[PDB]
Amino acid sequence: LYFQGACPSQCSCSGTTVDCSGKSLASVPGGIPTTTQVLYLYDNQITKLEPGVFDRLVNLQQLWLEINQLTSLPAGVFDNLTQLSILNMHTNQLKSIPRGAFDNLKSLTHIWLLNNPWDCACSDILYLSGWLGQHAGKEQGQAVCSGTNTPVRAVTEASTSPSKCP
Amino acid sequence: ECSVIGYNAICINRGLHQVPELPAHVNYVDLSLNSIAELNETSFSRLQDLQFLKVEQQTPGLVIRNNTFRGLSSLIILKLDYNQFLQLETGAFNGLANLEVLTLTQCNLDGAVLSGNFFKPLTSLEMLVLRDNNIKKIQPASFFLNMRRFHVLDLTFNKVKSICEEDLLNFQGKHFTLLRLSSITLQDMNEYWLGWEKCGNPFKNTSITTLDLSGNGFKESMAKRFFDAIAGTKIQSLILSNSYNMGSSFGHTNFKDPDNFTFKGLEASGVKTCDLSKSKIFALLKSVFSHFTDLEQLTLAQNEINKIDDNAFWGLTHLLKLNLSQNFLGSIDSRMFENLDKLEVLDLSYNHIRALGDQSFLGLPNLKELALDTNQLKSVPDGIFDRLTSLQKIWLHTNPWDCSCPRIDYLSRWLNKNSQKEQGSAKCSGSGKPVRSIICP
Ligand SMILES: *[C@@H]1O[C@H](CO)[C@@H](O)[C@H](O)[C@H]1NC(C)=O
Ligand SMILES: *[C@@H]1O[C@H](CO)[C@@H](O)[C@H](O)[C@H]1NC(C)=O
Repeated sequence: LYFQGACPSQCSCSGTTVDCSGKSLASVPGGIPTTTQVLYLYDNQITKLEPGVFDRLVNLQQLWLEINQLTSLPAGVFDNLTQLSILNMHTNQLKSIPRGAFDNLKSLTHIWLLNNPWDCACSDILYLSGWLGQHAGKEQGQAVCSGTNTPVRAVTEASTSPSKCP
Repeated sequence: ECSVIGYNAICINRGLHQVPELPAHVNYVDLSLNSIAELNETSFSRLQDLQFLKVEQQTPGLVIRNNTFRGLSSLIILKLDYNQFLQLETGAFNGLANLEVLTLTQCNLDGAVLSGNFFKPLTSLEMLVLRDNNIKKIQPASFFLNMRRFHVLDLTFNKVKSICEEDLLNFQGKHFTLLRLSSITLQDMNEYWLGWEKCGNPFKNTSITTLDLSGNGFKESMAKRFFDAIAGTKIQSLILSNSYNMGSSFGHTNFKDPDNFTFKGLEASGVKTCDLSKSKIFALLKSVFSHFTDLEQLTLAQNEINKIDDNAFWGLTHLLKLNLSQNFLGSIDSRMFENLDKLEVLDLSYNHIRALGDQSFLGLPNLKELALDTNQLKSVPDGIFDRLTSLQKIWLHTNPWDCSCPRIDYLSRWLNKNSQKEQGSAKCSGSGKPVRSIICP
């Protein structure tokens, strides 16, 4: 009902892989084993992440969050994922990334950010645009600014304003 | 006698009376269906680390002594269900500061298990399953305020008298991902109860992703008072299936159908999905769903719906999926599905539909999936489907289609040109050939 062995009942588990994809999930399942190295959460209906949801998953090598409805990220949500190399967040509802969100991800090599409505008129975009400028090779596809098609990487501080942040 | 395979030790139904000596490196241990009468500090002296421990359905009266789990710093899930007359000493869960999941289903526990200090050490606890006990009032002690990661509580099948603001005081400020209050009756919360004003809002300053209130009767007058009481609570998915008292049903009943006031308290709740299936709704009244302005999925499957009044779907400007399967619809007309411009999936299967009105699906320009199988349709009007230009899947099988010409000319021709979209193939009654294959002279 909640657990089939140690695997969350809504997910399918094999080895150190936990597959919760395509299960119409509204939130991240509880009880994901701490040995998990690969976590699939794509193609669900997750609208937010609770702070610390990934804090115990120190062994994660891949995190697949694409095809959801995420509208923001909690501060620090990736800080403990130092082995993380793959972080996929395309096709969500993100407008910006919290300052320093990727600071701790020293093993990151592939990140997907395209197909999100990045709000580049608002100065909150500036962490991501600067980060993209310094880590250009990691992005798969091209995150683009909403309503102008201008890649996020090209954002200048002159183009932004704090007053255009709804 | 246990089966050890890698890090898993399976000891189900081995006639064990104590924790046996097993290799010290295992992280999954299942001790269910044995005769262990008492667990103490020596029980898990050698099985340290450990991540997953199951001790379900021992002989009646399992005792868990103080400091039983001290040292099990890797333990994440602890399952102890179906232990009749479970006796917990107050330090039974000492040392489990990292535990995230605890299940204590069907253990004859009462409300003191929440108000006492049993769970005070579980500071990292995230999910607590207390299904099918004797909890009559839900009164979490104040230390639940510091369980910063507590987000799943399941109290299904507890005979809860009522839930009120002061009961749930120590859940305030929390965001539950799942709060399952299914089949708890809430017997005191009827229309005559003097306690309503003192009850306040049980979910004050609390948000819930999935609120499961299935199997509670939910007479119309009760749903109205309850959602008025919890007005403003942010809820993404509302589950009200198996509300056997909600609809007024087919045939003389004493209950009323919901109207435009029943769900008014949820106006600002941001509900995205609502499950009202397996109830006894007979008529969809005007603006009954007009307060679900963010709703994206609505199922009314397996009710007793015979009538849909005008503007029943008023306000559902964002609704994407409507499931009306297994009801008693008699005929479909253009008026019935107004105010659903964005609808993409419509399930009308397993109904009693014998007629489609000329413009039945006019106001659904974005419709992708339409199920009409297992009804009693013999024919359709010419052009009924020509404007569904986004359509991808349609079900028309298991109907007694009258395939006479030229009556069937439109449908037979339309199904052939669009043969890649038909799911299950519609068949002529009598001959049994696919409707898509008939070419009228
Ligand atoms: C267990 O610990 C509690 C802590 O308050 C103590 O009062 C009790 O005497 C101890 N022993 C038993 C058998 O409960
Ligand atoms: C409609 O509800 C029935 C009953 O649960 C289910 O079998 C079916 O898959 C549902 N269809 C859609 C499109 O939601």
